[PDB]
Amino acid sequence: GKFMKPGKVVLVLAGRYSGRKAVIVKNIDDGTSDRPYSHALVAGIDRYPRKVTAAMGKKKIAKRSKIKSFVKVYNYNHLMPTRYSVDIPLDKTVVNKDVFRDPALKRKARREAKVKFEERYKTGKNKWFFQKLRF
Amino acid sequence: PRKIEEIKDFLLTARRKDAKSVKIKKNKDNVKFKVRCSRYLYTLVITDKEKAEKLKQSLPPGLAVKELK
Amino acid sequence: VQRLTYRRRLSYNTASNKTRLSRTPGNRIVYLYTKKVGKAPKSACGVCPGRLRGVRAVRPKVLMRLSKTKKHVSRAYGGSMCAKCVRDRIKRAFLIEEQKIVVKVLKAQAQSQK
RNA sequence: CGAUGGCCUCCGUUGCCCUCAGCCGAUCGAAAGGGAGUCGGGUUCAGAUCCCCGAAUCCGGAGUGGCGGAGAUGGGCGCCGCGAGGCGUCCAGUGCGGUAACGCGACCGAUCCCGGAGAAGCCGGCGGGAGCCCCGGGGAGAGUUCUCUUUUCUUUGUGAA
RNA sequence: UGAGCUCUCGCUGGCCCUUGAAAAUCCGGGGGAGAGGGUGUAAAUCUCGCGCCGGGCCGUACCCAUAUCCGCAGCAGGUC
RNA sequence: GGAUUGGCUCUAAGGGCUGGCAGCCGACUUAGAACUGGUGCGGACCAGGGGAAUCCG
RNA sequence: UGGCGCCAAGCGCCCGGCCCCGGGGCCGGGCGCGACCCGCUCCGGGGACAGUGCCAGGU
Ligand SMILES: [Mg+2]
Ligand SMILES: [Mg+2]
Ligand SMILES: [Mg+2]
Ligand SMILES: [Mg+2]
Ligand SMILES: [Mg+2]
Ligand SMILES: [Mg+2]
Ligand SMILES: [Mg+2]
Ligand SMILES: [Zn+2]
Repeated sequence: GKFMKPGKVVLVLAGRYSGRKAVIVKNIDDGTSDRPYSHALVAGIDRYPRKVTAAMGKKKIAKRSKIKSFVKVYNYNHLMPTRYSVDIPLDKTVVNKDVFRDPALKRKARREAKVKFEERYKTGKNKWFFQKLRF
Repeated sequence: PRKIEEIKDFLLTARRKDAKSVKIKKNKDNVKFKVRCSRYLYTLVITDKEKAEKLKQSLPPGLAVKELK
Repeated sequence: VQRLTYRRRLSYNTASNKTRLSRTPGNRIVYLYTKKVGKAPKSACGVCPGRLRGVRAVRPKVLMRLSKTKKHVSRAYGGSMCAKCVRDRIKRAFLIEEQKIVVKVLKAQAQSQK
C-alpha cells in the first residue's frame, strides 16, 4: 500500500534545497484547502558535516561535524522517496505546519532539528543519511 | 539623476559632506529641490507650497542655496 | 524630411556600425549607436535547446559589473544547468547508486552460496 | 630557514629550502572581423560626441581601508526585578522567502575540473516597435483675395543613465 | 488610420554531395583545501549603497569627384 | 487570334469597437448601371512584331 | 541508464612542543604498507634489406 510514511528518508528534488536528504515528519496524502495537492512537511539538512577523519584534534572534529538544517513543506512531485528510514524523534509541537506563519518559532524548529540531527550523527548510525549525494 | 520621494532622506543627503549646492526651482504646481552631489543630482519634488517654504529654512546653514529666477 | 549622416568615421554597414534614430531636445533626428544584443547562457545539459531563466542577457564583459544574484539562480548547479536536467541528474545518481548496492549484495550472496 | 623596515605588534620587502604544474609553441598579421565605457545645449573666419556649460559612465588603485549596511546578534538554565528590563552559566549563529518556475541589497573559500558568452550561412512568410509619409482639427506667422475659397504653405520637442 | 516605405526585434519554415571562423577577454557552476569567534567593542569575509584619486602616447583641418584621387590636364574614362 | 479602356453621377459587395439587434467609427478595393464627349480614351511617360522550317550547341 | 570520481582513508613505526598528575592529557610533525620485487634498451612494427654515397648499363 502507501509507502511514504512519517519516518521516511526522501531525496528533495527541486527548489533552493536540491539534492539534499530530508526526513518526512508529517505527510498529507489528501490535499488540504490551501494546498489541493498532496504534500508533506519534512526536515532536512542543508550543510552536510564535513568529512571528518583521524589525525585531527577534537576541536577541529567538533567544528567540522556541525549540521545546518531546514524545515519545509514540499509537493509530492518534488520529493523522491528512498527505501531508507531514520527513527530520529522530532517534537511535533515545535515542528508542525503552523511553524510557517511567523519567523520566530521557525528558528526554534530549525534549532531543534539541527540539535537532533547532530546528536544522532555523532553516534554513527544512519551514516548514509549524513553523506551528501554526489550528482 | 535620482528622485527622492520621502521628506527626510532628502535632508539626510543634503547634510552629507559631499553635497555641493542646492538649487530651488519654482514652477507652477511643483517645487523642485535639486542637491548636487559628487555622483548624482538628487531631486525632491513637492506638490503643495507650504511644505516647500517651511522646508526652505531647514537646510543646513553651511550649504549654498541658489533660487532659480 | 531631414536626411542624416553617420557620426563616426566608419562608413560601412558592418555588425558594429548599427544605429537607431532618436529625437534630441533640440528637435532633431540623430543616430545613437546601439550595443549588440546579448544572449542568456545555454544549459550545460547539452540537450535542452532553450536558454536559462533568471539570468540577464548581456554581453560577456558586462557581466563583470553585475551583481552576483543577477548572474545566477539560487539552486544547485543554478545559473549553468536547467532545473529539469538537474532533477534528471539527481534521480540518475541515486538510482545508479541503488543499482550498484543491489548488485554488490547479489554478488555477496552468490559468493556465500559458493 | 635566514634579514630588514614601519608603534618591529601584524604585515610588506626580499634571499634559500619544501611543495604545486601541460603547451601548442618567440613574435607579427584587420583604422570594414572580436573588442568595457558620452550624451544634450551653446560656441569659431576656419575645430567639435574633442572647447565651455550640464548631466553621466567604464576601468584601475588605495598601510591604517573612508564610511554605512550585511556576516548579527538567538535560545536554554539559575537569577534579580510586579513587570518592563537588567545580571551569572551553557549551546548555536559563513543570510532569508516561495510547493515550483524562481525571488530578495550583499550573503566566506584555493589549487583543480565542467560549462557558457565571445561565436556565426543564404532565402521565404508573418507579427511587434520606432522614424517617415497620410487624414481631421486647435494655435503662431506668412501667400492669394478681379470672383471663390471656415482657404494654401511653414512650424507645433526632449538626450544618455 | 494605413497589405504604405526604411530600420530594428521576434516567431516560424525552406536549401545544401555548400552546414556557413579563431583568439583575446569575461562569467557561472561542481568541489571543499583553508580562515573566524567564543557570546563580543564580536571576528574573518562582502559581486550592496555612498565617498577618495587617476586614465599616458598617436590620428582629428579640407576634397572624397563632370575641378583637391589615378589617367602628362580643371580629361564625357575609372574609383568602396 | 479577338473585344474593352476617357469623364461624370450612382448602386451593390467586401470591416472594426461599445451596449440574429442597436449605436458609433473606418480603409482601400472589385463588379454592375445610366448620362456624356467631332470614336476619344494604357491619349504624355513606361511598354514582347508574329508564324512555318533547316544546321549547330 | 546522457550521474559523480583528483589533490588518500585506514593501518603500522618514530619525533617534537605545551599542560596536568614516570603516567596522562592537548597541540603539531616524519617515515612505511595501502599502490609487490628485480631488470639493460619509452613502447610497438620492420631490419642487415629499405635508404644513402660513388661508379656502370637501359630509358
Ligand atoms: Mg572594428
Ligand atoms: Mg598584433
Ligand atoms: Mg580593429
Ligand atoms: Mg525619448
Ligand atoms: Mg572633418
Ligand atoms: Mg535533316
Ligand atoms: Mg550554348
Ligand atoms: Zn537540459
